[PDB]
Amino acid sequence: DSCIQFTRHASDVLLNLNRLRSRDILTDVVIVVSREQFRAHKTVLMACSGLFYSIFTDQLKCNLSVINLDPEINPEGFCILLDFMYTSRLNLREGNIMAVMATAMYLQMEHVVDTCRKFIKAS
Amino acid sequence: DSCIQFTRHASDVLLNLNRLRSRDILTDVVIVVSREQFRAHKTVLMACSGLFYSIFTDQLKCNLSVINLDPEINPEGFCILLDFMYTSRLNLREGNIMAVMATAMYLQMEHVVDTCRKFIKAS
Amino acid sequence: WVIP
Amino acid sequence: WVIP
Ligand SMILES: CN(C)c1ncc(Cl)c(Nc2ccc3c(c2)CC(=O)N3)n1
Ligand SMILES: CN(C)c1ncc(Cl)c(Nc2ccc3c(c2)CC(=O)N3)n1
Ligand SMILES: [Cl-]
Ligand SMILES: [Cl-]
Repeated sequence: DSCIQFTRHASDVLLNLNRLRSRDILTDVVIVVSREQFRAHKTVLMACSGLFYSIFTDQLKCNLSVINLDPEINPEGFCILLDFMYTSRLNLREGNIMAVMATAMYLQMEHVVDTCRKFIKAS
Repeated sequence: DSCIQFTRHASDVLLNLNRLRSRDILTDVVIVVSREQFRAHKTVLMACSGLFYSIFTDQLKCNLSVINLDPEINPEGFCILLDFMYTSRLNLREGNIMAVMATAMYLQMEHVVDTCRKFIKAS
Repeated sequence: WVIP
Repeated sequence: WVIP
């Protein structure tokens, strides 16, 4: 086509979606990880995760307001990945890398799994 | 912080949100423009437009499944702007620029209004 | 704005 | 991935 493109548009959209999350605006699901609860937008979760994409395209699960993750999933690993989904920023540290990689493999977040594998190989 | 960043994340999120829109997945509102109806995600509309942001943060309007725009709004101008919201690409042409600028001013999409003003000034 |  |  003959379109023009606004370079910062996608980043600005994601920044505003994170502002809505921080104010709990139009969040339509609670993700339960052990005792911890995380409010989010189903669409953002689907856009970032192969697991949430499969869950919310399912005719029965698409209507659930509560999703419970596997008890093996670490709440801190999930929190770091949820923050990444809404910001493009991953808080990857020596003390959390194993929990982050395991959670990203479960959530099916291919690019996060790849950088965790590379950072682990380096050490 | 000591975060790492995935450059393509925001663009990949927006691309997936557009894929959900094209398949009509988790769309929660219909925008009526004259006779034409457009299905969309409230969160994406809010992230892109000052008008939708004001509408869906309103305690009564946040629950509406149908929003009717001012009858002066041109359906083609709205369609071009809705496509921009989900792609970062604006189909700006000599024959649509006036309708696009008027719709962007109404929707409060500041960056679109700025490029329309610049393209009009040049001609 | 750019030419994509 | 980059250092932002
Ligand atoms: C694959 N597909 C057509 C599609 N359409 C819409 C959405 Cl929201 C979606 N999201 C999704 C699926 C798989 C994966 C991801 C997002 C991230 C990932 O690593 N794998 N995937
Ligand atoms: C201004 N603010 C705190 C905020 N938070 C969340 C959202 Cl979704 C939002 N969106 C929005 C508001 C105003 C404008 C836009 C988006 C685009 C624009 O040109 N003006 N604005
Ligand atoms: Cl990823
Ligand atoms: Cl804009």
